[PDB]
Amino acid sequence: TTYADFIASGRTGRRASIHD
Amino acid sequence: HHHVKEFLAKAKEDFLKKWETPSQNTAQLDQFDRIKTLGTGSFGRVMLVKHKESGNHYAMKILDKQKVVKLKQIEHTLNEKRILQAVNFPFLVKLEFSFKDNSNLYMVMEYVAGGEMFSHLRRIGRFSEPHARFYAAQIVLTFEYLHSLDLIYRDLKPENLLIDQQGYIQVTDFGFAKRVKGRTWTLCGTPEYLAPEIILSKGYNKAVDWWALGVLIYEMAAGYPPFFADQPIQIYEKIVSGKVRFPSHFSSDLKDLLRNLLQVDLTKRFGNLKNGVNDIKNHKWFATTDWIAIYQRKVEAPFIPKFKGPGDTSNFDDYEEEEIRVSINEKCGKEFTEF
Repeated sequence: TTYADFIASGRTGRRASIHD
Repeated sequence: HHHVKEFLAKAKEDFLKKWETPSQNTAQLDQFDRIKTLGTGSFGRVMLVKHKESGNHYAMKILDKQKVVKLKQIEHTLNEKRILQAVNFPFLVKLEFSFKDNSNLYMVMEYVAGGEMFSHLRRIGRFSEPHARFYAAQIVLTFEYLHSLDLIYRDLKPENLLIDQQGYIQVTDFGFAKRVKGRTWTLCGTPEYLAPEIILSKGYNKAVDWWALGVLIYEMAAGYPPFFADQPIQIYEKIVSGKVRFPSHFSSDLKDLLRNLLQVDLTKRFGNLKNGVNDIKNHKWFATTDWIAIYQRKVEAPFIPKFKGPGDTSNFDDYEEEEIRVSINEKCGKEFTEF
């Protein structure tokens, strides 16, 4: 499921802001 | 409502006075006892502190001056403080004090013990539509307020939304906020929340905040963002394709609102049309929303964080603590003169 794919992904924790 | 229009004009006058003559140097470090780190970043951190003279708790953001300069974030940091000291709205975290010393910049914000929406959203999994709509309405009003002052926010995400004692939203982190008339170009934000025009380096305006609201509403209601992948580049590819799939449980009204906010075509995106924010406020998904009652905080919140004292940090994650160093030599004095 999409949810299972999200939860197995590397980006479920707090996400850093970026500047570039 | 001619009300809103006259509220906003008076709001702009108060804002402009403070914008033109900012407050500075309103406390000093030894007036606060530091208790616990609430969050970190590449050039600073936020600590829970207690003000000795009042006993009140605050969240103190501490920025290392040398690191801010090295990473070329002077203008962004000056933007943050100048904007924060000038704004006032029910759903914005308040700046209570600011000052600087030999090593650091300090912004002392009100403490919001309920923690980040992020933690609650990941724990619960997803919010029901009325629950998500309650928070979304607060963001709508807040962006209406900010954009009216020519401010662009540029970092909407659940990590930057704190839940207060009444269950209402408080927006924090004005690190990328900017006062701009016309176009701007800085690639900043969070990958999952970036509008297509930011990624494509074409110049962008406040419509990026409305795109971000679409992402936020989708993430609150689904439990995961509309565009995700293990690497930012793959996320960007998805964003610019603009193909969005919705969970089976999304209502028809929610899907239609999101198609209009997550519109890759700037010129067709809700919030950015002739009727501006009213296209969003008048949308069917918000038909049950009493906008005045929300502003006045008279709507019963769907969720109240459990509270065990001012100073409780249980709604926040643990971080590794470290010394606050203040050099005996002044660092970067000229760069931060106006702070």
